[PDB]
Amino acid sequence: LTLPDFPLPDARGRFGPYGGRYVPETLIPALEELEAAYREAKKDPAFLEELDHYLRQFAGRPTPLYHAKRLSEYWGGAQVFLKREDLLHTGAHKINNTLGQALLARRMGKRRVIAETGAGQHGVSVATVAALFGLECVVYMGEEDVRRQALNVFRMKLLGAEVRPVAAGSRTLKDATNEAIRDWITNVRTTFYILGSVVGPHPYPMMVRDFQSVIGEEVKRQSLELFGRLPDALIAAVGGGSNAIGLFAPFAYLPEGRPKLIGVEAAGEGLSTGRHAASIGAGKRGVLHGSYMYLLYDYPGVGPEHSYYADAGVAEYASVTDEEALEGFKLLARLEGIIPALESAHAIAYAAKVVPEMDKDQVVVINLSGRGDKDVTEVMRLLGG
Amino acid sequence: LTLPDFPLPDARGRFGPYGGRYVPETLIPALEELEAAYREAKKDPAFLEELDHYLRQFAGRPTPLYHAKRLSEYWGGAQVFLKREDLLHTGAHKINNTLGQALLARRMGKRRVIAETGAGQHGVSVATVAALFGLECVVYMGEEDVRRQALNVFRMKLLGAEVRPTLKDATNEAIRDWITNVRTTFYILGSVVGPHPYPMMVRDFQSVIGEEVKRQSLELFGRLPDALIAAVGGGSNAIGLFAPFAYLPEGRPKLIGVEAASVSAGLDYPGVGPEHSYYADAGVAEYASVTDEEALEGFKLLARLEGIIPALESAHAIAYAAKVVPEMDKDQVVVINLSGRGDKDVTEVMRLLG
Ligand SMILES: [Cl-]
Repeated sequence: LTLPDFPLPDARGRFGPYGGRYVPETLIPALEELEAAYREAKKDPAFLEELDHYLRQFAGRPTPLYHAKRLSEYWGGAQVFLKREDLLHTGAHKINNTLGQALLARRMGKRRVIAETGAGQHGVSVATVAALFGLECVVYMGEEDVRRQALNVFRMKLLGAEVRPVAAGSRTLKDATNEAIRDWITNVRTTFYILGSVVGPHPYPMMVRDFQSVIGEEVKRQSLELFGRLPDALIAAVGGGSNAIGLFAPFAYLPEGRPKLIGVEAAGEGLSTGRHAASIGAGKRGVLHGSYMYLLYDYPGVGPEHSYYADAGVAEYASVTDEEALEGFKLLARLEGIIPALESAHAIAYAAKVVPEMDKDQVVVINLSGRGDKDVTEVMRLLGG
Repeated sequence: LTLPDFPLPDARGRFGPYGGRYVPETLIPALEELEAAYREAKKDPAFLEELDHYLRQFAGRPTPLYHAKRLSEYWGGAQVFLKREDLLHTGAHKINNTLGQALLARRMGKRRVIAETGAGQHGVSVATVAALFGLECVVYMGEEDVRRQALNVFRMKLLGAEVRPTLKDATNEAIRDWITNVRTTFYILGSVVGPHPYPMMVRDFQSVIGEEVKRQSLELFGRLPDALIAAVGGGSNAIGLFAPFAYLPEGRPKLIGVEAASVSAGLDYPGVGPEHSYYADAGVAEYASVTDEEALEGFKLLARLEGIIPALESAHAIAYAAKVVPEMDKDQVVVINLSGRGDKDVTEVMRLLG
């Protein structure tokens, strides 16, 4: 493992005009303590060696770059390869970042890690990692969410995490984030706040990317050892997560002929494209979670680095309808025997619109962020065939 | 990346006095052909190549031999390593076997593959490798199981397979179908208690686990483990880990199989199967059991200390290791097999625990 040193973000956490840390003076000291501790850690071979050991032994890295022969033939276009992040522990790509942040918590001396969770996957990713290192864990979760996520709540309790219900406001992720951040600020000396999103204040965006970058670097290597060259295009779902960021960053900052990068977002309800693309075309920008970025003032935003990618021209952003995503979901399962997370099914849907036109000798990599076993019931709610 | 050529069973499928099964006259010709095809397949490099390719790129092999540090410190005894079979695609170790069998069926020119399942784990495994190889898949499930397993039924359906309705009523309905359409159908069985050559075949495809542990132990310890522990029951988990060690001239690790706390349909059979029975007699493996309450405690112990939620089945072995690892020395090594992940039994364990 080698943590990158990309030309961006800059010292202030800026990717061009995007990024930064537009936060209250109460958060500042905590964030600068973190940034400093992270800058040090990424250089230390002791940290790198340890991180690498856990990614391999615990998370199960590196993940295979799987050739979907049936998919390739079905589309009749370029050869399609799947980066199997679904074969990770917890079942999500999230763990690369959670493992990295928890390890930095231990290295900083913190004995406690907190985070917030909506659906519950993050909460489980954090609870899981805290168990590995033996850290006290508290996950803030809106009450609404706590009732429609009994399973994941039980898992967190099994992992030994304390799930702290949030009744405030509308009892959702939004509220949980406030209770959490406040906790972290008060208990900064002993606690670390684990954020898995690429949309947030510096150095979170840079840190999440760096930890997720192990995805693209593996693709870069696996490709060179497989085709003697890099892919023609990389396709991944985008939406305030981190999945695409890890795949993209190792190629975004490369010279002229890097592979084409395609971020696929969910069609904005009442729109023809996603919020990001829509913001790019309209030129509307704003601040979100102390991060300047494209904002159409699913997620309200996709992040500063993705905003930079758009203007730098290293990545284009497309969208697909809810129906096209379900079509992608059913497709992969039927042809490859792999049930992908709904997020990834979106990437599959878009690849359907561009892979067929490409040459049969070209290579395309699609990122499978996680497994769909979590989304099976939601997809089956619309029970049919 | 070749297949194993173990001394047992013999040409007839017997492990000492074990193996003999009562197979109706109309099934004998299908089992003989299966033997012929299989014996011929393991001789072909191209066959071994595809198996390995898929085992690696699709299933995710090799699985890590993980050092459970917090749990080795807790028991205070020997070092504990967990063979992470829970990282495999689908979450179960049984996929080593289904991938191999669906591959055999394709080589044999079959275009259809059938199977039967209770809770649905086997149905999904089969359906998965059926979609992977473009084979037609039909899973026989009982009316009851089908209602209590809405998820798996849907999964199977998404994988493109057809689910047609107690599992007892589904097994002998499938054997019939197999016989009638044997010319075009292959029957995937994930059990080590059926008639020859299934126990040998399943053992061979599962062997990959044990062989991996053998080389992983050698590279990390320079020697083989002191004891290997695995739950013996639903599936072929313990056999895959055991076989590559059970026939070693010596320097053999102690093999400890762990067991759980009427009517025989189709090709099912009571017991642990021919090979585990032979191991016991020959004395190359010893067996034990734990109470439901003890395994339940293991489930929770591994979740809290290692961040790994095991299958209730693996929790039985965990529980058993709890009774022997602490006595041992901190310089000794113990490998525990984690057959699958417990993200399924977690709903059940959630009930009987308030
Ligand atoms: Cl992203």
